[PDB]
Amino acid sequence: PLPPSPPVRVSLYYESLCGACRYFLVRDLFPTWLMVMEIMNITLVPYGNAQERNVSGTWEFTCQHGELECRLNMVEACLLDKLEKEAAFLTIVCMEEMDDMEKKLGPCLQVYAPEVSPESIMECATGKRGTQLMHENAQLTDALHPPHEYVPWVLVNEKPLKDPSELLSIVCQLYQGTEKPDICSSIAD
Amino acid sequence: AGPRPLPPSPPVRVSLYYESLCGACRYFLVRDLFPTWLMVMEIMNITLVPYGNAQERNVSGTWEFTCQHGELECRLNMVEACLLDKLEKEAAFLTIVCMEEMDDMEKKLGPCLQVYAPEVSPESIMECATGKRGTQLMHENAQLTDALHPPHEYVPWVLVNEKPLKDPSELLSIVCQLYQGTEKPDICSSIAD
Ligand SMILES: *[C@@H]1O[C@H](CO)[C@@H](O[C@@H]2O[C@H](CO)[C@@H](O[C@@H]3O[C@H](CO)[C@@H](O)[C@H](O)[C@@H]3O)[C@H](O)[C@H]2NC(C)=O)[C@H](O)[C@H]1NC(C)=O
Ligand SMILES: *[C@@H]1O[C@H](CO)[C@@H](O[C@@H]2O[C@H](CO)[C@@H](O[C@@H]3O[C@H](CO)[C@@H](O)[C@H](O)[C@@H]3O)[C@H](O)[C@H]2NC(C)=O)[C@H](O)[C@H]1NC(C)=O
Ligand SMILES: *[C@@H]1O[C@H](CO)[C@@H](O)[C@H](O)[C@H]1NC(C)=O
Ligand SMILES: *[C@@H]1O[C@H](CO)[C@@H](O)[C@H](O)[C@H]1NC(C)=O
Repeated sequence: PLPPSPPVRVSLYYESLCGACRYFLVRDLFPTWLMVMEIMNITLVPYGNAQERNVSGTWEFTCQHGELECRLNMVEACLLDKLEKEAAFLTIVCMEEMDDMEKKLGPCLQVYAPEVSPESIMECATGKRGTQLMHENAQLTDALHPPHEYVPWVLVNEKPLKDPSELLSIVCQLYQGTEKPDICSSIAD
Repeated sequence: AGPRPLPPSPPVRVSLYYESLCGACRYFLVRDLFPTWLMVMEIMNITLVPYGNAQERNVSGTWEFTCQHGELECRLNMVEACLLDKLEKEAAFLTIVCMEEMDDMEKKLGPCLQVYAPEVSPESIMECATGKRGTQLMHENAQLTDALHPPHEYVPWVLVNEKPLKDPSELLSIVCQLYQGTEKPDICSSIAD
């Protein structure tokens, strides 16, 4: 009868090797979450500008930045499937800020989810589960209305965000609770 | 100050005087200072000083320290002082932030180092923290904290261009305001008045 105010929903449609995607993830989405996580519900969709083709009964993917991007996309899809939400977010952010992403999977996992082996993540990423997860991200990305014009494509309560630097301000404004995080009142107009 | 004939605007200087096990210190470090840096690092110069409310005593030729949260806090303070001495600035900042958000900090030193400074072994850091270098580094942090004018009334004690910051939630807004450059990070114009 009197539920708490709902969090602001943010969706990121991205690809692992897109420069603007990595900047927004690490220097916009992640720090905003660190500041106002209590009023934020983030969804990550690694697929971006990839393309998918049914080749002999199974889905195959082509990525704008090559096979490494397609493989890293599937690694992160498997992280989102096998880890708790916060652990997967932190591990993916950890990787995306690194020069050699594939080779930091183990170290980032050891920090945020040491109970999950990197080998089990790679088995998913190179196996049928990773292909199934990537196909689901393909369908989600294709269902965008309007379709995405570029990556990163950011939705805030299902509406496309045109200026990513406004993320923190818009999340604070859209939150319906009267008691906001202290940062929201500092940046308020 | 260089270049000297048309130099770029200087960054905003931020100092954090803290102790490793203080709850308000860890929140401010991980959920205020770190994300502000992630947003506007280009206009920020951050200094970390691990010591906080610790106390210092010369007992028979060597400095010994007592921490409000016990021996574990004193040991973690010296680990982070040694990190600041042995790693590059950004790597030390990232490693310390990585540790301070964890439940078992001592056991995350190795893992956090493997992410941000794999060339530095945790064994070499622990040798420093438990050796003469860690004691000398901690004594230097004691002197810096004691030199605060005005003296700190609590931790975390945050200085923005050498002035105490009383509302930590205003950090991002104040850093953006104090920066003298005409071209600011895009976030600064979004939160601008
Ligand atoms: C943050 O966003 C996600 C996705 O919007 C939320 O997860 C979703 O939570 C709802 C529950 O209201 C799930 O809907 C369905 O609920 C019925 C029970 O009424 C249940 O029988 C169904 O099996 C299903 O769970 C929805 O599936 C679920 N979506 C996903 C991908 O898990 C989440 O609740 C939000 N978190 C917060 C704190 O708001
Ligand atoms: C961020 O803040 C620190 C501390 O204010 C700055 O480091 C300091 O940089 C100056 C030189 O730029 C050093 O002082 C001078 O060094 C020269 C040698 O280059 C010497 O001839 C002078 O007599 C004087 O000693 C100073 O050692 C150094 N202080 C510390 C604690 O490292 C740093 O430059 C700032 N980073 C920026 C603005 O990007
Ligand atoms: C992909 O190939 C096989 C049919 O041989 C099957 O899994 C599925 O129906 C096909 N999907 C599409 C869109 O053709
Ligand atoms: C600490 O104690 C020693 C005694 O061996 C004394 O000589 C020295 O002056 C003290 N060090 C200081 C005050 O820095």
